[PDB]
Amino acid sequence: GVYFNIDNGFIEGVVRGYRNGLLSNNQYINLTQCDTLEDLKLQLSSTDYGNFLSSVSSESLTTSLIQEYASSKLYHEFNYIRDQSSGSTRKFMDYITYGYMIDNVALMITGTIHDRDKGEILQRCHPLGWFDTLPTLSVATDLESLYETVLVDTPLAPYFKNCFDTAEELDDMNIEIIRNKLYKAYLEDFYNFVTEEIPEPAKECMQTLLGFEADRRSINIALNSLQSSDIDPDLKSDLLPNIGKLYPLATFHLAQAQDFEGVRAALANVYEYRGFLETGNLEDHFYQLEMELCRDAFTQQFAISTVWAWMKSKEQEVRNITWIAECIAQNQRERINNYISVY
Amino acid sequence: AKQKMGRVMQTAAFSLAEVSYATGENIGYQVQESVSTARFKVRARQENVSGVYLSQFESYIDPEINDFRLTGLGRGGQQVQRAKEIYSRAVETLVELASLQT
Amino acid sequence: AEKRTLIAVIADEDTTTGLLLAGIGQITPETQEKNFFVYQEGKTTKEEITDKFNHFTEERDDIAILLINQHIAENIRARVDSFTNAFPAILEIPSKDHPYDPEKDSVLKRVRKLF
Repeated sequence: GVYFNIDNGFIEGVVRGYRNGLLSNNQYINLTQCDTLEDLKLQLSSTDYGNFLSSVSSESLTTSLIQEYASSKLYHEFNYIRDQSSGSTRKFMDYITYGYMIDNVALMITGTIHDRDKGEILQRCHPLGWFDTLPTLSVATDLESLYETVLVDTPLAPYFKNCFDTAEELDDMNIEIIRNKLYKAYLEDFYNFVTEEIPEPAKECMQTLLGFEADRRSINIALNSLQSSDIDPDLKSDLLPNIGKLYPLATFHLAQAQDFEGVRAALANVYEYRGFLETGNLEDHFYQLEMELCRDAFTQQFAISTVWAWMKSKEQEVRNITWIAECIAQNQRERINNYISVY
Repeated sequence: AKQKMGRVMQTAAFSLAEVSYATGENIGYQVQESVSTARFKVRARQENVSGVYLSQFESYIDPEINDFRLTGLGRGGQQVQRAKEIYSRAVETLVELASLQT
Repeated sequence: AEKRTLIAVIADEDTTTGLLLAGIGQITPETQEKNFFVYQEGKTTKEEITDKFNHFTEERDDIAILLINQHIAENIRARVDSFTNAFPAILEIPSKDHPYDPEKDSVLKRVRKLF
């Protein structure tokens, strides 16, 4: 591949430069010792992120404020990176944004099934997943009104067309099912879009990483299977994204599995996920493998997949920042090193 | 029990924080108005301590367990269990306070 | 009295409600009112908190515990006023989002005074 410079060479270069300002392992360790909130803020100011720590007063300076500043930096950098690009890179960024927009639309669903004064949701909606019709859905009250505000003038319409008949949700949890249903539809759309419009090596990288994410969603669903009276295994197969690496040998068997014994046994059919179902923790190892995959995709250095790599790598970095800030400011030193810093 | 409501309550709060980190966002908005009666209740107090009918609340878990569980990632159940343990600590502290008043 | 469930309303931090409703919570489906009213984390005046406290601890007949965030060190006088009896609401002051269980807690203040 050589054509990539013609359309996203500048975008790739600036995204790589943004990657180079990640959390230095020594710097992160030094910040970890600086358990004091002010000391941690000073250390983070010493980090490449800049003078964000001095933007807010030390009085309100907390782990929540630190994560808010990190989210603001994420949103602004991602806004610049998508605004400076066009074409295939523009659509890729659009999709990335839709990933969080699914969750933001799910939050917008809250307040429709039960009146909830959507102003707080609008003020609290995740910025990276901003939707153009989000205020339009905010005004809509009835289920059909919100559905029209989402099936029309909102880009997520194909997902709400592949499922969500009348969007009643009288016996289907939004976050547990409806959010997972739209998430699965998004995962399928992403996978086929990568397979049909993204060149290699980014094509193969995107296929592998999307399979990883779909497998993560399937594993979470399987873990949540045993704690629900609803979500029958007939629905669980529907609940799965119907795509990914484990599909179909491990995905179908896990979906048919209902007892806890099926859960772990199913992950053993695949070599990559061996041990996650039998040791450690689901989410922590999920983030570990995701960061490793992001580094692997960033190694290619001349692919569209590098944008997704930096997205997910420094999403893991923001998760690590949350972990460290919480465990340091509020004094839980035992798992301060649970954060991943192999970037 | 007050210094437990410092330490152990911090531990349960960080259980919630780890669950949020797994979910990547504050699940508090979803948890809001999740269920009418979560899996816990306070039974009527009844006891007689040192000749006085001190009313220590013997709270017990609701039979309809996990009425608002099963949402998000796998850490939700662990956070629910940690919250139930902290709530048992809370019932103990409330019973001790009711004794310290009566 | 009868059985009931806890509530947590003190405007310092409502994240305690998020961290506790996973195991223990309270809403009134018959009354269509969430008994575990949020604290808004400082987004509401103390008048609404006082009104909710009066409704829960002086209008509700069903008796159970109640929780309060770091605002318990701010509304100590009202806490002493409503804490005259263990029922209907025996108050409590969890730490919430910051370590906020000093000697300034009203129950701890009474314990120290009688200590």
